[PDB]
Amino acid sequence: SFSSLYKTFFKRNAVFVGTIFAGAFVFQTVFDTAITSWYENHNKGKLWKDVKARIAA
Amino acid sequence: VTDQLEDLREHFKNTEEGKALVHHYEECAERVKIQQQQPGYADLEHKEDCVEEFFHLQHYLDTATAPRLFDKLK
Amino acid sequence: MTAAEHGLHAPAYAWSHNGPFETFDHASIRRGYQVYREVCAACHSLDRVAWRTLVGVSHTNEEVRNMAEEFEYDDEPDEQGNPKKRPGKLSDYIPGPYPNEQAARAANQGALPPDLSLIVKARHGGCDYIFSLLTGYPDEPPAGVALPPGSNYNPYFPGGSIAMARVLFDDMVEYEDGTPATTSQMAKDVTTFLNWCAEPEHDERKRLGLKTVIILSSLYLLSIWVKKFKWAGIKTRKFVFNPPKPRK
Amino acid sequence: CHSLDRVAWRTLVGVSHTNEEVRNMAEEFEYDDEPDEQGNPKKRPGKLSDYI
Amino acid sequence: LLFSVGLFAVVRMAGGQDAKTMNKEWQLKSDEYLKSKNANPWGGYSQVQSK
Amino acid sequence: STVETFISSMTATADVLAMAKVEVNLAAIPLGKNVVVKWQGKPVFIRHRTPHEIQEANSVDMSALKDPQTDA
Amino acid sequence: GPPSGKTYMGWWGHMGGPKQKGITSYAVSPYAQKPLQGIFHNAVFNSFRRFKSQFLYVLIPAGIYWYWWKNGNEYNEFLYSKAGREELERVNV
Ligand SMILES: CCCCCCCCCCCCCCCCCC(=O)O[C@@H](COC(=O)CCCCCCCCCCCCCCC)COP(=O)(O)OC[C@H](O)CO
Ligand code: HEM
Repeated sequence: SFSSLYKTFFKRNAVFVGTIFAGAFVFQTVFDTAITSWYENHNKGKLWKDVKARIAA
Repeated sequence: VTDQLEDLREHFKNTEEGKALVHHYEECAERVKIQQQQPGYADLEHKEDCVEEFFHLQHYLDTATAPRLFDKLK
Repeated sequence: MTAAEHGLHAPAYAWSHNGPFETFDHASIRRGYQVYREVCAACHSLDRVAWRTLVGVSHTNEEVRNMAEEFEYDDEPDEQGNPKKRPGKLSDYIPGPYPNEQAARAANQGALPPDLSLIVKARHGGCDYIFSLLTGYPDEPPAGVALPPGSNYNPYFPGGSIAMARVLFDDMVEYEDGTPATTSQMAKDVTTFLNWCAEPEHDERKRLGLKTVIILSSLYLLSIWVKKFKWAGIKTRKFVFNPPKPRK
Repeated sequence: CHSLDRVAWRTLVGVSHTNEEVRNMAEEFEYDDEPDEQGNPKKRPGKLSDYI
Repeated sequence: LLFSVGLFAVVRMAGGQDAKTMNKEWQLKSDEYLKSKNANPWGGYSQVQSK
Repeated sequence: STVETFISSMTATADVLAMAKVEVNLAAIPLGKNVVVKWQGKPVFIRHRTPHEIQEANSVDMSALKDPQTDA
Repeated sequence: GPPSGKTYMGWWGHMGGPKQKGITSYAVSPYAQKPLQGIFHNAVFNSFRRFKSQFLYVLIPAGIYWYWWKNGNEYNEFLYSKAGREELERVNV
């Protein structure tokens, strides 16, 4: 299934470092966002986001 | 109604009284302190007491069952 | 040693802030602040933390500034050098009735009030230790023990006597609900607030720790695979010994 | 008119004034030092550790 | 089995919250109401299920 | 000479060489309570010994003590 | 560069070990293998075999010292319980 389209992508070395670092940055950003979202939605009421509405009349 | 921990203590000691076995130490403390509580000499500082270990074991045993009934309304 | 003053260990209670995937229940810290300030104001100091961490987790924007305006903080003297009085700031520290320490030891009828900013970790046990100390003391000492005149009793606390005035009577808290007037609710509120003051980073610490353990677990498994991979060519090589021909 | 309030007092002994006069007139200036149990400020003239 | 548990987890996550009532405290109140009077069979054992 | 000069530079300076003085009132100390006061880097015990405790202090066998020291 | 001191082991080409002949090795690339071909068999059978082999030298001292510590603990607990006013005075002499 590993066609020439995917085979060609495994030969660049001078430029691959920059794009791999950018991909690592994007992955860490999305991972941080996902973990923050899961920590948010695993606990409701205790957190300070909804106490504003709880005290609201 | 304005009684949560004390009510739990009441119920737990009622369950204990269903098989009451430590208040024999209460009565032995009563007889020790009704018969051996009048030293008129002031050179005594070591009054023997069948209470301290009794109280420690009683509170430990009854409070071992305490951490339950989480009706702490907020 | 002797268990009489060694202190029997309190049982491990169940809290909202003892676990791996938890946060502070800081919907009650807004209530713990009130329960502390209403009764413990002229009793202790707590003067170690500032008000910049009291915004966004217990009060939103305005009541902190109302409290700052409420009290006088002994401003700098004017061009004449005379003393004055000024409203407080939002970056100051929680004040106390005593000037620095003098008015405490004079009125306590005994010892000094320890700084509550660190008492949570100042004793063995932890969150449940203060709960047990403030709950387990009876109103009457054990039979045969005659405490010094003017001193109370507490069996859980090693020492068997403290200068604490047992100000824990209920029925006079009543914020806006039916929650108060029972010892358990205020005890939980005060212990959670004291834990937060001793460590105002629990939520952030646990989030960063979760991210760190996830990334290190991934890296550890990755290193396992790669070590088992590139050592495969050296962990399987076989040796065969053929005796040489007999001629030196 | 000018400060010179940067040195301690133990450096003026045995240089110009011997020991008697500097320490004797070390009781001619109040300093608002430590209070009593009630907290009332107490002014007693300073000692060797006191600066100018 | 791993595919089963993973797909169940992801579909449960995609389902979202669908219960505004019946928390732990609701069950505690119901069990206390049921097991306080009316000839309780040794006080029952109706523990709260889970979160 | 150089080592001695360096050591003397490292050793105690002028201000630490001054000893502090403090006074403690004995009127307010309770009979059955212990008072500890810090003096010049180390604490100092101040305890109101009971009359019974004085007898125990002065009636300690010397043979049980490695260093002979009496209460007086 | 002067030569270093006389040591049994050195650098490549002069290990210092005995000269040997008749030894043949047979390696093969990790690419042409399964990197975890036998992890389960190892971690079960070989782990249990090694545990059984070492099960004759480790637990005995731990058990005897555990008994010593527990006996000391029982003696301490029994001494300061309904015996401190008659038994503890005749042990501190
Ligand atoms: C209930 C606990 C769950 C933990 C989940 C996270 C950890 C998962 C670990 C991998 C899955 C378990 C697989 C079954 C056990 C494998 C143990 C073992 O011996 O396998 C390899 C272990 O792989 C390692 O290299 C492990 C390094 C161990 C480091 C020192 C010991 C620390 C404790 C290890 C176990 C606990 C790890 C997590 C601790 C929190 C082989 O050893 P080796 O690669 O050194 O090769 C030696 C030889 O060829 C034997 O075949
Ligand atoms: C308002 C309610 C109060 C609370 C929640 C409180 C809390 C505490 C706590 C946690 C301790 C230390 C406990 C431990 O050893 O870890 C303590 C000790 C102490 N408190 Fe309070 N306290 C209160 C009221 C008071 C009051 C009214 C006074 C008197 C003015 C006082 C004076 C003291 C003193 C002197 C100590 C130290 C005792 C010692 O050194 O032996 N406290 N308090």
